[PDB]
Amino acid sequence: KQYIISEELISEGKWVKLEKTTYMDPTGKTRTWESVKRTTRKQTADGVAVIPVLQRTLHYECIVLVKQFRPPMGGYCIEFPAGLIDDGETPEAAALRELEEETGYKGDIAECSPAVCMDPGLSNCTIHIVTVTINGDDAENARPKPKPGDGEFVEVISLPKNDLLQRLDALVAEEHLTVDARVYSYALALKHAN
Amino acid sequence: KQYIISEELISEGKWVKLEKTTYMDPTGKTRTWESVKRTTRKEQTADGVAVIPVLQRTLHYECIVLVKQFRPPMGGYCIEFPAGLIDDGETPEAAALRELEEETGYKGDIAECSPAVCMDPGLSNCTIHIVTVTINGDDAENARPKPKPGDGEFVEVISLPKNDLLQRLDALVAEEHLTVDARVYSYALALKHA
Ligand SMILES: Cc1nn(Cc2c(C)noc2C)c(=O)s1
Ligand SMILES: [Cl-]
Ligand SMILES: [Mg+2]
Ligand SMILES: [Mg+2]
Ligand SMILES: [Mg+2]
Ligand SMILES: [Mg+2]
Repeated sequence: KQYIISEELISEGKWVKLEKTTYMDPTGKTRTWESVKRTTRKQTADGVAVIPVLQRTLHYECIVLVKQFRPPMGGYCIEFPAGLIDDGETPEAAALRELEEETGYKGDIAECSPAVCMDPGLSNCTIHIVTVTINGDDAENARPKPKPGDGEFVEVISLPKNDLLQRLDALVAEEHLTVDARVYSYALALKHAN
Repeated sequence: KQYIISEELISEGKWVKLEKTTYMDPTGKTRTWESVKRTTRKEQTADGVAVIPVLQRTLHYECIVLVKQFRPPMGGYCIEFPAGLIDDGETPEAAALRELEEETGYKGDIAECSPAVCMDPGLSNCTIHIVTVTINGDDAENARPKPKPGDGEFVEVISLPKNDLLQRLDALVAEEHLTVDARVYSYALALKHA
């Protein structure tokens, strides 16, 4: 019933644009929206984010997260490894690459989501959430070498999956980090399950 | 180590602005970033709220109440937790309970409320509180609930069993063109992974 009639460029940068979208609401009334897009995307989606399950025997499973200064937030955020999918890359390979670049972890794909929206009231940005396990007992993951590209500065933080929500609350409580929404959402459902 | 140096306005819309952010990188080098921000955020601890509404109902499996709406930035229908912006002076819990009633008709009870969490921190400063709310579906208030959508709001309620949420979401994505929100998908993945 609803649909786009037109888009108007308001402002373009090297990475992000701001558009004015005209849409038909369901009553047959024309309406406007200020919408944000990435300039970079071709791709099944803009990005991937990796849920990395570190499995070591005789240890808790951990979820592997990254801390990065995020200039939009003006502070440090805890997030799932993530980055944009390069032209002609597959969502899975982007996942394994970014996981390796940001953590040093060599991992295995378990499952891959369809494209999911990041903030659909504001942007069109989408990602593939890619669940990956990490055999933490394999010698290649024994002393993992994070290979950040230019401009990235990433600290790795592994947290036990069985207490993930409580561990994140402590980090917010004490470190004044911002936790990412998808991460928090995952941590919550761990608690809410069953 | 890192911190903001200056933020220069690039373009201001009615509800969204683009900014050129200058920050210090952790090598002591000045770098810049293009940032998206809302123009609405006042004293609100976050821009918005999203509600994780657990519909509880005697001799029913617990459901997660979701909404389906046209999202202009996306040019399509999206499945999301109930959500809205926090009004000036409104508490996040108060906004969650009001947005949930407006969008679904259900009258909830607060369970918990997150710190402010970042929506898409490589692109924006946007934050939310993720507020968990239980709905007593046995209560007669919650019997045949009527959405009260505001001006230009057109919302469909989709209640899906917690114990089968991801497969039920995958099923809906299978049968039509629509995107699942990443926080909903993340929570559905954690329910499978626990
Ligand atoms: C009132 C508000 N409405 N919105 C949503 C919106 C956006 C984004 N562009 O057009 C509209 C309308 C806010 O962000 S404050
Ligand atoms: Cl797993
Ligand atoms: Mg990244
Ligand atoms: Mg990277
Ligand atoms: Mg809403
Ligand atoms: Mg609303």
